[PDB]
Amino acid sequence: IIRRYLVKQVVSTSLVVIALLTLIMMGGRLIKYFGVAAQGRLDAGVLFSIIGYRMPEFLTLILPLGFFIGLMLVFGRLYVDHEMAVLNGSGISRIRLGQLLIPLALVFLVIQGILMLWMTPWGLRQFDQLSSSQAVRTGFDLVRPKEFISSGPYTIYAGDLSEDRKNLKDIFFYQDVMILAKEATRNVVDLIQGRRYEIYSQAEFQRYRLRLKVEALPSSKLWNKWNDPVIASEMGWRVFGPFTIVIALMMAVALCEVSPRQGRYYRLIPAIFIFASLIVLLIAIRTRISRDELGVWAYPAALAVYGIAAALFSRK
Amino acid sequence: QTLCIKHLAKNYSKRWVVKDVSFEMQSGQIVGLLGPNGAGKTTSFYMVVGLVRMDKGEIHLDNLDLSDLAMHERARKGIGYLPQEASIFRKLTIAENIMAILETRKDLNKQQRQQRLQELLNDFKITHIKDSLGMSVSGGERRRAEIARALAADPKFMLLDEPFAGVDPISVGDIKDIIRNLKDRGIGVLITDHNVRETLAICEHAYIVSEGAVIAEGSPQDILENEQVRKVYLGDDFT
Amino acid sequence: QTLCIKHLAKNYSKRWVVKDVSFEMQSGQIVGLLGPNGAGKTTSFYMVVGLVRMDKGEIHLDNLDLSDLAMHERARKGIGYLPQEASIFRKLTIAENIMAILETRKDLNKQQRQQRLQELLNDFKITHIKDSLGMSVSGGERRRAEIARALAADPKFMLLDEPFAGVDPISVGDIKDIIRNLKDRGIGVLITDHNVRETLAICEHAYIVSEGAVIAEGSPQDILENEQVRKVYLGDDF
Amino acid sequence: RRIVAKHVTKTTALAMLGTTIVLVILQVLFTYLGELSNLKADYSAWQAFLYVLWGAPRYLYEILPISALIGAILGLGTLASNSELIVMRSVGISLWRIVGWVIRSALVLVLLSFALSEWVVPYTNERANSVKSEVRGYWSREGQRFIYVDYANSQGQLKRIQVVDFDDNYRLKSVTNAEQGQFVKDGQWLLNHSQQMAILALQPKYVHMVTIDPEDLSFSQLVSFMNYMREYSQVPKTYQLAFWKKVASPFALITLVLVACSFIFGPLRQQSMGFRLVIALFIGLGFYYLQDFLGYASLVYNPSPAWFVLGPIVLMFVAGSYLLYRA
Ligand SMILES: CCCCCCCCCCCC(=O)O[C@@H](CCCCCCCCC)CC(=O)O[C@@H]1[C@@H](NC(=O)C[C@H](CCCCCCC)OC(=O)C[C@H](O)CCCCCCC)[C@H](OC[C@H]2O[C@H](OP(=O)(O)O)[C@H](NC(=O)C[C@@H](CCCCCCCC)OC(=O)CCCCCC)[C@@H](OC(=O)C[C@H](O)CCCCC)[C@@H]2O)O[C@H](CO[C@]2(C(=O)O)C[C@@H](O[C@]3(C(=O)O)C[C@@H](O)[C@@H](O)[C@@H]([C@H](O)CO)O3)[C@@H](O[C@]3(C(=O)O)C[C@@H](O[C@@H]4O[C@H](C(=O)O)[C@@H](O)[C@H](O)[C@H]4NC(C)=O)[C@@H](O)[C@@H]([C@H](O)CO)O3)[C@@H]([C@H](O)CO)O2)[C@H]1OP(=O)(O)O
Ligand SMILES: CCCCCCCCCCCCO[C@@H]1O[C@H](CO)[C@@H](O[C@H]2O[C@H](CO)[C@@H](O)[C@H](O)[C@H]2O)[C@H](O)[C@H]1O
Repeated sequence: IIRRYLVKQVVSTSLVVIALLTLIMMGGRLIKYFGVAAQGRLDAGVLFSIIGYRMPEFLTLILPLGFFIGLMLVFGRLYVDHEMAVLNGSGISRIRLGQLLIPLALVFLVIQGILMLWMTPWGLRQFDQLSSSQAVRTGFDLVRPKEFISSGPYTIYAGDLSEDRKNLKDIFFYQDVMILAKEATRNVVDLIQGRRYEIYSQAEFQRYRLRLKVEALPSSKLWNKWNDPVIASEMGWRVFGPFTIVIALMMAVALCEVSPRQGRYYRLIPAIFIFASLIVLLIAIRTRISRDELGVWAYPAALAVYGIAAALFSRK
Repeated sequence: QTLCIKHLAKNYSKRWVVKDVSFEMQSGQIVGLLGPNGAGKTTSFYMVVGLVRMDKGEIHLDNLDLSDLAMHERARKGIGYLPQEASIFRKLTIAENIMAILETRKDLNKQQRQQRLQELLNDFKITHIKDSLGMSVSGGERRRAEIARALAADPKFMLLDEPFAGVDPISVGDIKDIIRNLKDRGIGVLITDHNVRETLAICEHAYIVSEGAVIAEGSPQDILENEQVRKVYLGDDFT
Repeated sequence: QTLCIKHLAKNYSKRWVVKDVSFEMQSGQIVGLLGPNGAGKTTSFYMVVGLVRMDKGEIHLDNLDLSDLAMHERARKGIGYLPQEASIFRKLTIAENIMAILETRKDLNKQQRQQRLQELLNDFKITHIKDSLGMSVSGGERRRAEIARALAADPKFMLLDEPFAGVDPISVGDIKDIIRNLKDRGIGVLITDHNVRETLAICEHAYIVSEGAVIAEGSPQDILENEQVRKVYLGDDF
Repeated sequence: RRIVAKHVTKTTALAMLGTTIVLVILQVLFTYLGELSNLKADYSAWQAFLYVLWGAPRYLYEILPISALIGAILGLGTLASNSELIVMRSVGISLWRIVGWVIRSALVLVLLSFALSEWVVPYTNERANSVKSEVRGYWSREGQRFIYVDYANSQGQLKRIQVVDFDDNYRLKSVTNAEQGQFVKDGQWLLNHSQQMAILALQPKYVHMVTIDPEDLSFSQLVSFMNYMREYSQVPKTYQLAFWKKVASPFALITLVLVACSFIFGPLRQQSMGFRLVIALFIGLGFYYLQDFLGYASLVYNPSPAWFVLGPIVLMFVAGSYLLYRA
C-alpha cells in the first residue's frame, strides 16, 4: 500500500512538474521562434511544427529533471507533513522508499530510452529537414516594414506590412533593375500599381508578376561504428543518457531531508543545481568525445561518480 | 525490557542545549520527560527518538546499543514515535493508514494482517471511518488513527511528543485513557509536553530537565514535593 | 469605552466555522474568548483583530463602526494585537523596537518620545537589554519587549493571542501580572488561549465559543458552573 | 515614522542586492558554460571569459527587474515569517506604506538600471563585441529619395554613394553616384566624381548606431536616432518597440516589486521561504516571457508597441493593487 501510495504521488507530481517545465522551457524557445518569425526569418505558420518536432528533444531533458523535482517534492511533503517520521518510526527508511520506487524509476528509464534512442533522433531529423526548408527563404519573405532588407543582389524596402507577411505597401525593390510599386502581394510576388526602371529603361504597369547531422541519425544506423568519435559520442549519449533517471532517483532520495519549517520547496534549488551540474557535465563529456578526446568510458564514469556521491550522502 | 539512556549531550552553535541527560524507562511504564521550555527536554526527547543526532550519549534497549543506529533501525528494534503534528497519511484512508504499516510486518501474513487491522480499528473505535481519507477526519479521530497505525508496527516503547497539545480539557481524559492503554499492552510510553499538570497525572516516573541537565527523578508526587523543580519550573504555587 | 462585537460569521470552503459570535468588552476588562479548539474562538478573535475579514458581522468601538476598516485602520482606532509567535523585529534592538512604534505616534514629540521610551523600558524591566537585538533575547524578555512595543502605540484594547503558550508554570504568574497591568492602565485585554485553566484565573468576563456560536457568558465562576460548557468543552471534572 | 521605514527599506534593499549579486554570478557562470562550447583557435577559454565578463553589465540590466522581484519576495518573506509585518499592521502602518518603503528600496535598483543603460551597457557591449571579434552597404530613404552608400564612417566619409530621387508620381528624376565623400555641415556633403543623371541628410554621428540593434542602444542614443529618422525618414516599428521597452523598464520594475509585495501580503502569506522563492522565480519567468512575447507581437500586429509594452505593466499594477486591497 505504501509503495502504490508513493508511486501515485510521485507520478502525479512528476506529471505536473513535467507539464510545467515543458510549458516553461518550450514556450521560452517558442517565444524566440516567434521573434524570429516577426523579424521575417521564419514562417509564422510552421513554428508549431517546430514545436512538435522538438518535443522529444526537450522532453529528453524534462523527463529526468521532472522526475527529480517530483521525487524531491514528494519526499519534502513526506518530511514536512511528518509522514516520514512515522514511516521512519515504523522501520521504513528513506532508502527503503527509494528502493520501493525502483520500478517507477525503471519505467521512466524505459520511457527516456524510447525518447533518446528513437523519438529524439526522429524529431531532430524532421526539425533539420524543416529548418533546411526554412533556411532557403529569401527576397520578399524577409522584408520588414519601413526597413531595407538586403538578401544577395536584392535590396527591398516596404512602407507597410499586414499581420501576415503579405499585402506589402510602398515597395522599393533593387537589383540594375529598380521596381517601385504601391502595392504587392506575395518567390512569386504580384505587384500592383508599379514602375520598373533599369540602370535607362522605364516600364509602367498596373500589375506585374515577379520571380526573383549525427544528432538526428537513426540509432539503427549508429549502433555499429563505435570507432568514429562522433558516432561513439552520440551512441554513448543515447545509451547512457536514460540512466540519468536512476541517478535522479538516488539523488533525490539523498538530497530530500528537509525540516517541516523550511518547507517542501526549500532544498529544490540547490538540488536542481546539482542535477543540472550533472547534465552539464554529461553535455561537456559528449562534446569532448565528439572531439575525440575523452572516449565513451566517461559516460558510465560520469553517471557512477554522481551515483556514488548520492549514495554516500543518503547513507551518512 | 528497559530503555536505558545516559549522558545525553547536544550543542547548537557551540551552545550546549543538553548536558548529561540520563534517564531509564521500562516496558509498561508511562515516563514523563518534562522541564522548563527550551531547557533540553524537547531536544533530549528528539535524540531519544532519533531525529537529532547525539553529540555525546548512550542509548540502550535491553543491553542492545542503539546510539549508532538510525531512527528507522531504532524503530525496527521496538521503538515507536508519535509526532505532535498531524502525521496521518493525507491521501490514504484510515484502514489503509494502518494497513500500510501492517504490511511491513515480517511476522504477519495477509490472513492475520487483515484480522490485526480489523481489531486495531475496533480497539480505537475508528471502524466507522475506515474508508475515509486521513484529511477528512476530526482531530481526535485522526489522533486515534495515528496511534493505531503506530501500534500496527508493534513497538515496545512508544515515544509520544506533546500528546496533550491543543486539546480540550474534555478530550484530555480521552488521551489519558489512550496512553494508559499503551501501557496496558506493555508499550512503555515516554511523554514530553508543555502541559505538565495533566501529564503528571498518568506518569509513573517523571524526569525534569533544566538547562540541559536532569534535576529531578521519581514519581509525580516526588516532583511536586521537590524544592528545585518548584524553584525553576513549577513555581511556588502549583495545583 | 466599550468594544462591541455582534453577529460575527465566517466560512471556509462553504463550511461556517463561525456562526453568530457576539460579545462585548470594555476598556479596563480582561475578557477571555475561550472554547474548544477549532470551534471558532480563534477565527472570531482574528476577525476582531482584523487578520481575516468577516463575512457577516458588526464591530463597534464607542459607537464607531470598525467592520469596514482594515487591520491597520482598526489599530489606529485603538486596538492592539500581540501575536503568539515571536513578533519582535529581529534586527532592531529592544529600545529601537519600542522607539520604532513610538515614532508612529502623532501626539508625541521626540523630547517626550524619549521619556516615554525610557519609562516603557523601565516599566517592563527591559532596560538592561535596550541595546540588544530582538533576535538575541530570552523568551520572557522578548515577550515583554513585544508588549512594551504594543503599548508604545497607546492601544485602548489589547488583544492577546495565546499569552500562556509555551510558558512554564512558574512564568505563568509573570504573564498574569503583566496582563493585569495592561488592565491597570485602562487597556481592555481580550485573551484567546487553549490553556483555559490559567486564562480563567485573570479574566473578569469569559466567553465560550462552541461550533461557531457563543454558548456562555459571565464570570469564570459562572463558566465553570455552566452545563453546556463542561458538557462540550471543560468535561465533567475540571 | 523612520525606524520602521529604515528597517524595512534596509532589509528589502539588502535582499535585492544579494539577489542581484547571486543572479549576476549565476548568469555569468551559465553564459560562460554556454560559450565554452564555441571555442576555436582565436577564441580561447580566456577570451570567452572576457567576453562574458564584458557582457556582465548587460546581464545585470536584464536581471534588475527579476532581481527586484525576488528581492522584495525574500525580504518581505523574512519580515512576514518573523511576524514583523503583522505587528506593523497591528500598530497602525498600512499595507500601502510598507509597499512604499519597498518601492523606495527598489528605487536604488531603478537608478542602477538607469546608470547601466546610459553609461555602462553601451560601452561594455562594445568591449564584449570587440573581444569576441562603420557600416557597409547602408541603404536609407529620405522622403522620396533613396540613398545607398557602400561604406560610411563616424569620421564623416562616404564611399560608392548612390542617391536616387523621386516625386509623388514615383518617377525617376536624378540618379547621382560618387566614389568618395566628405561631411562638412548638416544637409550638404562634398564629394568627387559627381555623376548626376538628368531625366543629403546623412549624419556621421548616427552611423555607428545603424549596426547596433535597437534593444542594445542606450536611451539617449535611441532617442537621438529615432529623432533623426522622424526628422528625415520613417522610424521602424522595432525602434519604437525598443524605445517603449526602455521607457517602461523602471515602471516595470516598480510594478513587479508592487506585485511581489501584494503576493507576500496575499497568496504567499504564511508560506515557506522556499515556496516564496519558487513562486518568485515563476513570476519572473512569466513576466520576462510575457514582455518578450508582447514585444515580438508588437512588431507583427497593427497596434503601437506602447500598448503591448504597457499592457503587462498596467495589468500587473492593477492586480497588485487589488491584492493589496484584499489585505
Ligand atoms: C542526459 C539527460 C538530459 C540531457 C539534456 C541535454 C540537453 C537537452 C536540450 C533540449 C533542447 C534544447 O536545446 O533546449 C533549449 C536549451 C535548454 C537550456 C540548456 C539546458 C542544458 C542542460 C542543463 C540544465 C533550447 C536552446 O538550446 O536554445 C538555444 C538558445 N539558448 C537559450 O535561450 C538559453 C536559455 C537557457 C538557460 C539555461 C540556464 C538556466 C537554467 C538552468 O533559454 C532557453 O534555453 C529557453 C528557455 O527560456 C529556458 C527556460 C529554462 C527554465 C528552467 C527551469 C528549471 C540560444 O540563445 C542565444 C542566447 O540568447 C539570449 O541572449 P541574446 O541573444 O539576447 O544576447 C540568451 N539570454 C537571455 O535571453 C537572457 C535571459 C535568459 C533566458 C530566459 C530566462 C531563463 C531563466 C532560466 C532559469 O535571462 C534574463 O533575461 C535574466 C534572467 C531572467 C529569468 C530569471 C529567473 C542567452 O542565454 C544566456 O546567455 C544564458 C542564460 O542567460 C542563463 C540563464 C540564467 C538565469 C539566472 C542565449 O545564449 O540560441 C540557440 C540558437 O541560437 C542561434 C542558432 O544556432 O540558431 C545562434 C545564436 O548565435 C550565437 C548566440 O547568440 O548564442 C552567437 C554566434 O556567434 C554563435 O556563437 C552561435 C552558436 O554558438 C553557434 O556557433 O550563438 C543566434 O544567432 C544570430 C542572431 O540573429 O541572434 C545570428 C548570428 O549570426 C550567424 O551565426 C551563425 C552561427 O554561429 O550559428 C554563424 O555561422 C554565422 O557566420 C553568423 N553570421 C553573421 C553575419 O554573424 C549572430 O549574429 C548571433 C548573435 O548572438 C547576435 O544575435 O545571432 C540565434 C538566433 O537569435 C535565433 O535564435 O540562433 C538555441 O539553440 P537551438 O535553437 O539550437 O535550440
Ligand atoms: C560540473 C561542471 C560545472 C557545473 C556547474 C553548475 C551547473 C549548473 C547548471 C548550469 C546550467 C547552464 O546551462 C547552460 O545554459 C546555456 C545557456 O547559455 C545553454 O546554452 C544554450 O545557449 C547557447 C548560447 O549560444 C547555445 O550556443 C547552446 O547551444 C544552448 O544550449 C547550455 O547548453 C547549458 O549548458
